[PDB]
Amino acid sequence: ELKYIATEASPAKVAEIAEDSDVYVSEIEEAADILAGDPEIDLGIDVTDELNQLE
Amino acid sequence: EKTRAKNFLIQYKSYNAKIDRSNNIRSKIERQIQAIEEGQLISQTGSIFEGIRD
Repeated sequence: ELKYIATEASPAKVAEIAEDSDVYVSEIEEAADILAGDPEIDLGIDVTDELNQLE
Repeated sequence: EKTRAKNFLIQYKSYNAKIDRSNNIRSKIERQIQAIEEGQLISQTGSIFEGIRD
């Protein structure tokens, strides 16, 4: 049985499946930040001073 | 929070242009209805003057 555990807790496979998860994690989180990319448009198209009179 | 304050002001006047955009589109279509009202009676006037001629 130690052989059968060591077949499938193989450190050759533990390290594979751990590395794969990390790449997908940074792929998804950065794909959330470009999903919030529009602040760069909002801060750009509106620069309106005039309301300092309104202030 | 004068940053956010002027931002509300920015978003505030963001609507006003859009209201004006609507009003002018409304006025433009009212005028173009009238041209079909007036135009449509002119057309029929032309046909009875054609009946007079013949």
